[PDB]
Amino acid sequence: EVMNRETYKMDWSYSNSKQREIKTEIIKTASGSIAYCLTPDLRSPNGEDLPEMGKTSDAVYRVLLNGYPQKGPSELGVATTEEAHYATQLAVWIAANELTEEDLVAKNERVHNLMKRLVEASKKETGSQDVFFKVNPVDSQTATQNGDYLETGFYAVQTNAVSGSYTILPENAPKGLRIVNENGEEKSTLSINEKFKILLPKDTSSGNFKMKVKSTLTNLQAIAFKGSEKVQNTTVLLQRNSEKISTDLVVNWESVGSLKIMKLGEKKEVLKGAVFEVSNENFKQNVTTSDKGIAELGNLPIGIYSVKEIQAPAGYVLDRSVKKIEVKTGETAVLELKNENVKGELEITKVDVADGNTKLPNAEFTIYNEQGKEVVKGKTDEKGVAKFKLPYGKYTYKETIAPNGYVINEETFAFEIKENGEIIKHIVQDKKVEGELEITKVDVADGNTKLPNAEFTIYNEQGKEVVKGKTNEQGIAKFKLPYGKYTYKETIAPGYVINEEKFGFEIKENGEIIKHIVKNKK
Ligand SMILES: [Zn+2]
Ligand SMILES: [Zn+2]
Ligand SMILES: [Zn+2]
Ligand SMILES: [Zn+2]
Repeated sequence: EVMNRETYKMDWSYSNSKQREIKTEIIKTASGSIAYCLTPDLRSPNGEDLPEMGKTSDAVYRVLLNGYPQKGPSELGVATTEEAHYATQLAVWIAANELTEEDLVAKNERVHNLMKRLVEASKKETGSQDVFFKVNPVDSQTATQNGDYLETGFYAVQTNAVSGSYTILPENAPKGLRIVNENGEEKSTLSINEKFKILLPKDTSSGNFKMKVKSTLTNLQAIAFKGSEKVQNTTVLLQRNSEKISTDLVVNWESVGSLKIMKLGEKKEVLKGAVFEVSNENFKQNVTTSDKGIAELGNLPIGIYSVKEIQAPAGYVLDRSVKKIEVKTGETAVLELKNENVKGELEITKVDVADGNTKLPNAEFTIYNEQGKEVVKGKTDEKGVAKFKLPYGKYTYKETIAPNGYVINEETFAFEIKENGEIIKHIVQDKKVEGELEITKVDVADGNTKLPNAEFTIYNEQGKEVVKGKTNEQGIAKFKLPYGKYTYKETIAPGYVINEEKFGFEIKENGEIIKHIVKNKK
């Protein structure tokens, strides 16, 4: 920059060593800003292009931050711009080790007061031209749930810059990432005085990513310019931009939920012992249901899980159909399942022991459970069948009313409903009531005298003939007949007249022998 000069009147300080008044001028650049001189021994420039050589010391820098024209005369504690300027130049020379305080003799106490203040500030304050840049916090951060999002805390840019901005550059980050400031405003490029926070949708699988903070900072700096060495070096306080980038900042998170399986029967009741296979890619586990019908799994990575019954409870139907359920971040997905009771049937067919093809109706069977309580009764139909729909478990049954004309069956049978829809078919046999008629034929005069050749004929309740038989020897004629009411009469005489009385009898007990005596005449 080309530099330009302007003189003024002042109560100059005197140097005892140099034996002269210490003077200066106001030096101004082409743009208009005020430059200061770095030594009182060489003259200031007039209309010469001066090249940059670097920076002054931080001590000299601190004088310019605190002095004129950064601050005006009233703020600094002096009366005029000339007094403000002169005290600043003197403090610049003292901080640069070109003059010492004890060598100078002041002629203006306002000027002397300000010079002391600016020199004390160069020694005590800590402002520096080294550009400082840091992102807090420095350690890798973990995002935790807050309603709809997983979120970190706030990050902040610590710097000695006067102004600047920065941009967040995430590497391979998840979908739906948002970056916000403290007012909740969505931004990727922010001012250095703003803080930022990371949001991720809660439904994001566990993971991590790296990000970088890139910034453009503006620092004040006391730039030095190189005189010809017959002409002084100068300084100008200027704003200078500077690019900075952080090291990789890591963000990580963990996304899990739970699954609760509730097991029910046909009516809303708790069910123990149901075993389910909970699975997906990366996971498999068989869980069994508890006292309260509940099976639970925690810490499941979020996503779709398959649920499949592998083993049913005691006396319940197995259902191998697959169920699909989503585990979401922070939440317990509930799966409520009903189960069907195992049901089957007993089919009793009632027949005659002598003939398997003869079916017997109206025979009653009673059914008992494991403990022996009566569960149900039922009679055989027109084809000798009795049907009983029953639930799971072990049972017994007995004949409790015999069919008409049969001896009751005394045995106890057993069966079990194991499998669903099973039909157990049983055959029960029955002994028919059969008996004998024995007619001893004697003469009406002589008792204990035989009569062969006497034929008797036996008729049923309706009156139709059944059997004929002559008297064998000793007057005896045997006839084996089934249950029922009958009548009988003499057909053929043994040289005797026929006894034409119509006798009657009933066979009603098995193995029974009915002994009758008929007598003949002439
Ligand atoms: Zn200060
Ligand atoms: Zn003084
Ligand atoms: Zn640490
Ligand atoms: Zn009863």
